[PDB]
Amino acid sequence: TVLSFCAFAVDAAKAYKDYLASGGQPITNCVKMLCTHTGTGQAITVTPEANMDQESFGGASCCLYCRCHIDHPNPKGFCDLKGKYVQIPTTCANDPVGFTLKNTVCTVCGMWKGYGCSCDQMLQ
Amino acid sequence: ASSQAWQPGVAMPNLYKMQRMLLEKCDLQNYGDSATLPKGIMMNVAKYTQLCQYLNTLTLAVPYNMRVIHFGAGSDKGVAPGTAVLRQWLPTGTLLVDSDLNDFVSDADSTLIGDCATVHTANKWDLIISDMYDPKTKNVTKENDSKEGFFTYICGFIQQKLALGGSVAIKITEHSWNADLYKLMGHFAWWTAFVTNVNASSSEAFLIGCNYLGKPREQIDGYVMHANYIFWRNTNPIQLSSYSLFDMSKFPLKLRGTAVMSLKEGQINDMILSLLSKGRLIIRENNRVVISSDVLVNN
RNA sequence: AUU
Ligand SMILES: Nc1ncnc2c1ncn2[C@@H]1O[C@H](CSCC[C@H](N)C(=O)O)[C@@H](O)[C@H]1O
Ligand SMILES: [Cl-]
Ligand SMILES: [Cl-]
Ligand SMILES: [Cl-]
Ligand SMILES: [Cl-]
Ligand SMILES: [Zn+2]
Ligand SMILES: [Zn+2]
Repeated sequence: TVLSFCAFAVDAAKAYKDYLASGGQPITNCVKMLCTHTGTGQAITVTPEANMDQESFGGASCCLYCRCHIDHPNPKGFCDLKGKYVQIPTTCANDPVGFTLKNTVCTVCGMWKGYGCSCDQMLQ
Repeated sequence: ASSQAWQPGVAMPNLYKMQRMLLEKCDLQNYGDSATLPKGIMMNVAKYTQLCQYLNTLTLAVPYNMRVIHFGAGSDKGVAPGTAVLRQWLPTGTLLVDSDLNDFVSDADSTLIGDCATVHTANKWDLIISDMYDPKTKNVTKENDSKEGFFTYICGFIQQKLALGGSVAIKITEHSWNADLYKLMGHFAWWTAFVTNVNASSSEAFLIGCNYLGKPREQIDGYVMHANYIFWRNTNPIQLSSYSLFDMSKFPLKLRGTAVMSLKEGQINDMILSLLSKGRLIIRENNRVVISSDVLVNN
């Protein structure tokens, strides 16, 4: 009867959006890496892949679930950020945690949807 | 030298290791000055980047499926900036374990929380990094004596768990040091004390042991060697510099595919020691890596 | 030591 426990789902992702909507201070101390900024620009990579419009951060430090020490909702409870590097557009690098929560990666090109993915797009 | 500012840091010149200096107070002309760090870069991302840039110039053994353990990886902010740099530096697939007395979240493959003395493993390691510092070291109560605490654990861990050919980088300061650790530097083909340019205003240095031989090639008196280290820091002023942080194109550790082989202390002849000394061989088994942290149970 |  673990449904009574799950039925009461503690939505931390939605709670963070409300906290920011209430003028809350974004989570700090996301670990920004030094890199060439000549990378592929993909969202989540084994090594920093920031291009000139992005900052690369240690993944675990940008994961709400890792930082708040709460279960991951991802399949089998695995983290998609821990042990990897997340590229965040420079315009949103002030809140990497909120960016990874509000955005999703394209399974085809590996780019963020709305910030690099051009799959939904002539003269050769 | 004006040339020091263009490097990631400064290694202690060999002539200092051969002196017999008296221990004195460490007095840096720029003590406590802040480095000008690139925008949004934490002190320890800058510091570990310079340590890794310097380790790139040494004969580190780099086998496929390398094993690295990082002690003192946690910070007062609950994240592990040093571990993130090590993971960026090390070859993809390197097994990286980190540990700290206090809770933190990291990019390591496994993290152990608790005193390093509670950490166990029957496996050998290729590289040991320690950034441990005991907060009580800031309360100078008994002169500048050799310290115990985690240093006794790291000396035992190096002698029991470091693969022959393996290397170490152990953080020391004017007051955070151990005589047995300096003596153990004589068990490597080569060693030095390295100061990062972003922390030139600190007595901090990394004692780097390159290519573990498992036997003393040079007898070192630890009390005298720490005095020689402080004499170097007192007479060679190092200016703060963040210059090396701006060129990252050659940062990742080169994949050498260093040979790994299993040998008994009876087969370690002079030809094998010659390969170990050149960074061309790692001696250990390739069994699965198993680690544990002892938990004290109280009623 | 965690500028
Ligand atoms: N006996 C011990 N066992 C394990 N960790 C210890 C220890 N004594 C001190 N430490 C740890 O040593 C660290 C020194 S500061 C380390 C900063 C870290 N390298 C970074 O990247 O920011 C502290 O986190 C402290 O908890
Ligand atoms: Cl200052
Ligand atoms: Cl643990
Ligand atoms: Cl002590
Ligand atoms: Cl073998
Ligand atoms: Zn996570
Ligand atoms: Zn796409």
